[PDB]
Amino acid sequence: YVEFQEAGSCVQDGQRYNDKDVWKPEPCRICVCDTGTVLCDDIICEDVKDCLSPEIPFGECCPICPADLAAAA
Repeated sequence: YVEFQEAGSCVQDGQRYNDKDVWKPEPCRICVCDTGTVLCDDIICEDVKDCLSPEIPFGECCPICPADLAAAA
């Protein structure tokens, strides 16, 4: 109930993959069976640090603010 762990293998569309194994279902989103759990995280590409707020330009694979447009001193 409170997020329990069971079995290592991960079923992805009916495919048995390893935990340490990593599969990329989407070029904008990556998935991995970390700790036997399929943890999907957004695709964060290189960029600045301080910045302001994350924003995806039109349609990319990095829903963050890049380091080029609107840069600080």
